[PDB]
Amino acid sequence: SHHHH
Amino acid sequence: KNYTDYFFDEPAFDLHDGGYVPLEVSDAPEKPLNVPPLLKPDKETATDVYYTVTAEAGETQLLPGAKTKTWGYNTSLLGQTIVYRRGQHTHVTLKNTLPELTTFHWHGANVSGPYVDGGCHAPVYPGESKHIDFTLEQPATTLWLHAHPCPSTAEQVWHGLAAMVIVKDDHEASLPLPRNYGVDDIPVILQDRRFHENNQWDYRADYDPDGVAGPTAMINGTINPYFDVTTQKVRLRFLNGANRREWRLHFADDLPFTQIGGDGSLLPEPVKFTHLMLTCAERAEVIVDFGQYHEGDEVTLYTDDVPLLKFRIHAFKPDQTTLPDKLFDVKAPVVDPALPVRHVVMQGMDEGVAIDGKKFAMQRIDATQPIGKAQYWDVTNSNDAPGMVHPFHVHGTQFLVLSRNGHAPYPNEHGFKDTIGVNPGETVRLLVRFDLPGVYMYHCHIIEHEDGGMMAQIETFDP
Amino acid sequence: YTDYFFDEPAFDLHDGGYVPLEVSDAPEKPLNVPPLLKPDKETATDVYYTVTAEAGETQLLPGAKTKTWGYNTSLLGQTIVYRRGQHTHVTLKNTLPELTTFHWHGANVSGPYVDGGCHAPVYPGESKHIDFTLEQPATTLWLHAHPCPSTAEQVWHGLAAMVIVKDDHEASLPLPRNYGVDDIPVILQDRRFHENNQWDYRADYDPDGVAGPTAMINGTINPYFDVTTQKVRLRFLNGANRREWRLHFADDLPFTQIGGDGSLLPEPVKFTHLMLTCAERAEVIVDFGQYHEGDEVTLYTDDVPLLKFRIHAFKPDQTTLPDKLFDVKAPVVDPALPVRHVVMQGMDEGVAIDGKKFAMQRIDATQPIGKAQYWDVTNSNDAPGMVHPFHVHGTQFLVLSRNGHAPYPNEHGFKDTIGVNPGETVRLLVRFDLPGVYMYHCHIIEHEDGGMMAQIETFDP
Ligand SMILES: [Cu+2]
Ligand SMILES: [Cu+2]
Ligand SMILES: [Cu+2]
Ligand SMILES: [Cu+2]
Ligand SMILES: [Cu+2]
Ligand SMILES: [Cu+2]
Ligand SMILES: [Cu+2]
Ligand SMILES: [Cu+2]
Repeated sequence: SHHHH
Repeated sequence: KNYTDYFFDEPAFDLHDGGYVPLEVSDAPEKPLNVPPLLKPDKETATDVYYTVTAEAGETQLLPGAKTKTWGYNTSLLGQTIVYRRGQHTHVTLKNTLPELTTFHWHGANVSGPYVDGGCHAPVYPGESKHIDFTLEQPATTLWLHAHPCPSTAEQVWHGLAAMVIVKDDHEASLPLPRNYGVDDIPVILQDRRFHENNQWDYRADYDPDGVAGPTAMINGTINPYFDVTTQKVRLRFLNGANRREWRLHFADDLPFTQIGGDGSLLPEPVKFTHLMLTCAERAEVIVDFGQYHEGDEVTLYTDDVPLLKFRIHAFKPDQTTLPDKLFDVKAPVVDPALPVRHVVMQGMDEGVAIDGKKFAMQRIDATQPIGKAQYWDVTNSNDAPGMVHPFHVHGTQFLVLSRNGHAPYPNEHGFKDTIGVNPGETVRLLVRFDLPGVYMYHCHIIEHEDGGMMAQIETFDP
Repeated sequence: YTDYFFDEPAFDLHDGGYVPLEVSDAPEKPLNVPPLLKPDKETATDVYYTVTAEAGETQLLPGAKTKTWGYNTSLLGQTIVYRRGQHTHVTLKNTLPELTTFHWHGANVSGPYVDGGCHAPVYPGESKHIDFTLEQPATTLWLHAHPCPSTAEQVWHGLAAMVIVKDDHEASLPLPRNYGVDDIPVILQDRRFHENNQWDYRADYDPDGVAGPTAMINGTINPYFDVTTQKVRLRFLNGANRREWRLHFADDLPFTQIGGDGSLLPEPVKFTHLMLTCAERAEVIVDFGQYHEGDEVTLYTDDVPLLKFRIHAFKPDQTTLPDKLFDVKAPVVDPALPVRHVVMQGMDEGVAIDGKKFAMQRIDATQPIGKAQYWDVTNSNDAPGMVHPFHVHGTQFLVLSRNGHAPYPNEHGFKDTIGVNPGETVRLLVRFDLPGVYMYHCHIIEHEDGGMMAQIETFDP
C-alpha cells in the first residue's frame, strides 16, 4: 500500500 | 503521518537537487548477488597474517552483451573481502598492475599516516610493490579499502576500486550474531553507475562537480541481485560506496531490522529500524529476521521507491536466539581541558567547495593535534538556502558523536564512527582522539567534493 | 648538415611499439595560425594578461567536432608575447572541469608557484595571480599544463600555447618578424582519432610514450601555408607526447637555424635535415628565393608530408644574416661545487631518475642560487634504447660536451631541454637565478607521469 517520498 | 521516517533533514535530501539523477530499474535478468570471496592469506599464524592486495584491470559481465571494463582488487571488479584481527600483526604487499598510479586507503583503520593510511601522500606507481605493517587496536567493525589519489579518488572508485574489510575481535565473537560469511552474513556494498554504449562506464562523460550519480543501482557489482536465504536471521553489512547518492533503505512491507554496528564499532545497544538512511562511506550492520515468511516468498529491499535487492526465502531452522540489551561498552575518553574547541567549517557546493575558507593543498598542513589527547571538534555545514548533507570523514581516528545542534545524536550514532552526515546549517560536536602520529586527511566524502578540494590535513605529533 | 645529429639506432622508429605517421584523407586547408593574445592593459613597464584554460569543440575533421581543451580558445592557445624587463602580471583562470597547472616551459621564474609546476594547482572555477619580470634573452618558450599526474592527458586534450619573448637585441636583427605572415608557429604534434572524431588518451595509453598516426600542426590536419615573402621564419615546437620529428623539405631545400630553446644561436647554422625531441624548439629561416608563383614545397618528417608551402609572388629580399647573432656569456663554474650526476634509467613502467620514481614531497637535490654547476646527465639504458629529452625547470643551461665531444652544431646557445642518446653522458652548465623548487625530468610526457622525474631546491647562501 505504501510508496516512498 | 507526513514525517520522513529517516533521521536526516528531508529538505536537504539528495533528491531535492537540481541535477538529481533518479534510479531506474534495469531490464537485466535477475541473478545471484555476487558475494566477494574472502581473500586467502599468503600465510597466517596467531600473531602474524600476510596478504597480497593487487589493484588490477579487467572485464566484468554486468549487463547482457559486452563485458564492462572495470578495476578491482585481486578480482576484476571491487575486491575480495579482507579479514583483519585486533592485536594480530598484519603484513600487506600492495601491488599495482593498473596502467595508472593509485593509492591503498584503509578507510576507518587506526594506522600511521601518511604511508600506511594510504592517503594522498602514498602513491603506488604502475608495476610497483609497497610493503606495509600494522597492528589494529580498535574494536570489531566493517571497514573498507578504496583508492585515494588526490585527485582523482572519484574516477578510481568509479572504475571499481573498493573492497570490504572485516575487523574481528574476541568480544564480537562472543555475541549471538549471524557470522557465516556468504550464507547468513553478507556485504551489501551499495553503488550506482551509468552504463553507456557497449555497457561501458565513462566517468568524465558523467562528471558533475556536485557529485556523480548514475541511474543503475549496483550491489556488490551485481545488477538486479537476489540472495537465497537459508536461515531465519541474516546479517547485512551495508556500505555506502557511492560517489554521492544517499540510500534510504527499507523493505517493501516495512519489515523491521536491527542495527548492531556502525562505522567503527558495534552499537552500545541494538536499535530497531523500519527505514534507514546512509550517506557516503557510512556503514551500518543490521540483522533481519525472516521468521514471518515461507519457502517461495521473495522479499525486496528498496531505496525510496526503487527495488534494490531481493531475498528469496527457503526452508530454515527456527532461530529462537535473542540479542542482549547491551552489545558493547563504549568507553569515552575525557576531554583534555587544556585543548580548545576546534572549529571545522564545510562551505560551498559545486565548484566553490572548501574547508575553513580554502581548497586542499597537497603541501599545506591545516591543523595540528597531540596524539593520545582527545579534543572536541565542532563541524559545521554552513550552506543552507537550499543545502545538502555532507558526510564528514577523518583519517586515523574513530570518533564519538556528542551532539547535533546542541541536541542528542541520532539513535544509531552512540558508537564509534569515522563518517558523519552534517545537515545544512548544522554543527555537530565530535570527540576526536588520534592514537598514532602521522598526516591525516579530513574531508567531505561526497567524492567529487573531495577531488574538488573540500579537504584539509592534520599533522599529529608526540608532545 | 645533411643527416640527423642523434644516434640512428636509437630513433623512435626502432621501438617495438612504434606508430608510423599516415597521411590523413581529410581535406587540405589553411594552416591555423594562433592569434596573438591581446593584453588587458599595457604600458611600457607593465603588461596585464588573462589566460583561461577552457574546454570546447574544434572542427578538425568533417562531421563531429573534436572535444578539445585550450587557453583562450578551444584547442592549443593564443600566442603570448612577453618582453625582457617588462613587469608581467597574469591572471590564471581555470574553466576546465578538472584541476590544472600553468607551466611556463623555459621561463626563468620563481618556483614552485610561478613556475606553475606540480605544486601550483588551480581548481575548476578558481582564479590565480602571478607576477614576474623576465630577465633572459629573446626566444620561443611555451605554456602547457603540468599536474603530476597527468601532464600527458592534459597536453593531449590540447593545453599547449606558444610564448614569444622579445628583447632589444633580437629586434635589431634582420629577421622575418611579421607574426602570421612571414613568421609562424609550427607546433608539431600527433593524435589518434576515434569514433566521432574524438580523442581517447587512456585508450591509446602506452607507458613508454603515446603517439597517434595523424600529424597535427597548430591544431590543423593536412595544412598548407601561403608564402607571400621570400624569407620565412618557422618557430618549430615539438609538442608531441613522444614522437621525434625529422624535418626536411623536398629538393633538400636548405634552411638556417637562428634560435634554440633559450636564446638565439651564437651563430647561424645551415641545415638540410633537422631532428627535434620532445619540448625542443628550433627557429629557422627558409629562403624561397629560387621558386616562382604557383610552385609548391612540402615539409616532411621522415617520408611523411606535413606542411605544404604554396609560393605566391614576393618582393625580393636577400638581406643576409650576420656571422654572429648573439653573444653567449658563459658563467664561470663555481669550483667550490662538485660535479652533479643525474642518471636517467629504465623504460616503460621501470622509468626512474637516480634509483627512484618521483615523489611530490621529497626533495631530491639542492643547489645555491647565482652559482653555476656542472650537471653530468647520463642515459643509462643499454642495448636498443631511446633518446630521452632531459629538461630542467627554472633555468636555461649551456651544453658543454657529449661523451667528451663537442655538442651538436645547434647546441651552443641557451637550452632547457636536451636529448640524451642511449649510453651517453652530456655535460651541462646549470645556474638558477631564483629560489624555489624546480623539477627535472624526461620530457617524454608518459615517462614524466611514469615517475621519471625528481625535484631540486634552490636557496640563497
Ligand atoms: Cu573513504
Ligand atoms: Cu578515509
Ligand atoms: Cu560535500
Ligand atoms: Cu580520505
Ligand atoms: Cu614542458
Ligand atoms: Cu618545464
Ligand atoms: Cu624518458
Ligand atoms: Cu616539467
